[PDB]
Amino acid sequence: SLALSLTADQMVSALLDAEPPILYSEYDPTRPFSEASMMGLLTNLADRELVHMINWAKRVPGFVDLTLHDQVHLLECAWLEILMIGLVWRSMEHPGKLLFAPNLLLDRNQGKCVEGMVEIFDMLLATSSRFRMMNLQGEEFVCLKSIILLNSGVYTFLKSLEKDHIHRVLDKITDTLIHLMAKAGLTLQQQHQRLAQLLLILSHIRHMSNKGMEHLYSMKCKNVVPLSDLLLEMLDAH
Amino acid sequence: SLALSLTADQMVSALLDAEPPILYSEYDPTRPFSEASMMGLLTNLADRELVHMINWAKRVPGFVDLTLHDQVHLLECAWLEILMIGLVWRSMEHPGKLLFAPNLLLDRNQGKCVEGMVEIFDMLLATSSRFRMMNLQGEEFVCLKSIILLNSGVYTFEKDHIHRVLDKITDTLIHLMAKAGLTLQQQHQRLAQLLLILSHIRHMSNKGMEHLYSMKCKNVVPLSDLLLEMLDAHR
Amino acid sequence: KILHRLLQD
Amino acid sequence: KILHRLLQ
Ligand SMILES: C[C@]12CCc3c(ccc4cc(O)ccc34)[C@@H]1CC[C@@]2(C)O
Ligand SMILES: C[C@]12CCc3c(ccc4cc(O)ccc34)[C@@H]1CC[C@@]2(C)O
Repeated sequence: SLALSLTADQMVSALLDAEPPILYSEYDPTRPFSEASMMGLLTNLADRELVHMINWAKRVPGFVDLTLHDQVHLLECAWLEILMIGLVWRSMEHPGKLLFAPNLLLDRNQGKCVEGMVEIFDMLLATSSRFRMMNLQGEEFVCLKSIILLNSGVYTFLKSLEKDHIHRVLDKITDTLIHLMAKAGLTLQQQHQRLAQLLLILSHIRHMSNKGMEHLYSMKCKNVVPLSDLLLEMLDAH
Repeated sequence: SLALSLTADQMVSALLDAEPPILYSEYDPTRPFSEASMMGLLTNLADRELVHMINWAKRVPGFVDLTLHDQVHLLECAWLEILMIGLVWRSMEHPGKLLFAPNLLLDRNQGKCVEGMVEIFDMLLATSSRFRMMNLQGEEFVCLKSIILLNSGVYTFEKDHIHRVLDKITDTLIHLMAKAGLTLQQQHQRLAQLLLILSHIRHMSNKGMEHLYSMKCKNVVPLSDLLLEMLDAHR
Repeated sequence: KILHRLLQD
Repeated sequence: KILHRLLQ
């Protein structure tokens, strides 16, 4: 596979080029929020972003080397984590706010519109502030987002656990993160310390995803919003 | 402080010395399991282990520096992850089985004794297999368990001190790998491999918490006051 | 399965 | 909470 042959510079370039666009909400900015309409806006946005995510994933070096069945599992596992890390990245320069879309920038008080959502907002905001205090770089962000894609469902390939290829690609992204930090002038010690700091945030992103999934399921089970067939299938996977 | 002046060797010694005891189950092996008896044994074990967990936490360098309230929050967040990493470690050399206690070693299929439990067993077993694959060392394990305690709840809060201590544990892990003869590239790769497993442990804890809450509601068995409070902290 | 279809197209 | 007392 050419992915394992890529240099670190080439891996980063590949990742950066695969980046999906920043989509807009269909928020009608002169009409009032309800729990239902806010949930509608957020899930409508997620649905459109999902199409772009699928096409992004195909461009993550080594992903199309995987079987189609494995590709499905990884995306089913990680989709909300991936949406969330994107959100937290977008929201970095907006302290106290979540930039779901350029035309949908919400504070925690607006989060209270939807029952159970403010707790999730608070976790996202805390992650964004952590990214901000760490001065997360875009090149680091794309590595982290790819790690989530490859890692989150890699230990549920069962009923004995099976995938060396995925792990080799993950190892390559580790090499790339270290390369990035070395090139940025971090000392050898700072390199391993920052590597751990960034990977530990992925534990928090998993937590948020788990909580968000239970939240979304709750909204669907209360008939608050109709979810797209895609979103229903992605949600059903959990 | 004091944890911040510890050497890597001293950090390892400290964490090894702080290890809690391996408890036994009250399991009577002459009687077949029921859903009720199985959950009973498992939750009784968890309750007893929790008491020793508190003692261990107090011995994790840096933990005692935090306010009582911060200590409470970290343990409330991390307790099931901590029990689970313990279980996965104990079960390493028992492929296909989960060594809850030396006298309670359960096969995958015994997970089906309890509604919804086999899926959680499958995740725990997969984690144990991964540890086995990686030849996880005892010294690495105690570092990882301490990282879980300090990291899991740190973002739902003091914080700078926790991050300084976390950095020292990372330093410790790298030190162990260097001592083991790993190249720089191998050290970084292995550090990442280990830390990514913590994402799966978090996932398992969240699923486990949902399962335990459902078993509480079904009222299969009664949970202890402590367990009930530790469970209620997540909702 | 929609995901399956999108991954092929 | 019981955890509170145990820590003490
Ligand atoms: C799932 C979620 C609504 C939508 C949503 C969430 C989180 C991050 C998102 C990031 C995006 O780029 C788009 C949508 C996101 C919410 C978590 C909980 C719930 C149901 O409100
Ligand atoms: C929470 C749990 C029952 C008990 C349990 C679990 C997992 C790991 C444990 C490790 C221990 O050292 C002691 C108990 C454990 C189970 C997860 C789900 C449930 C309710 O069966």
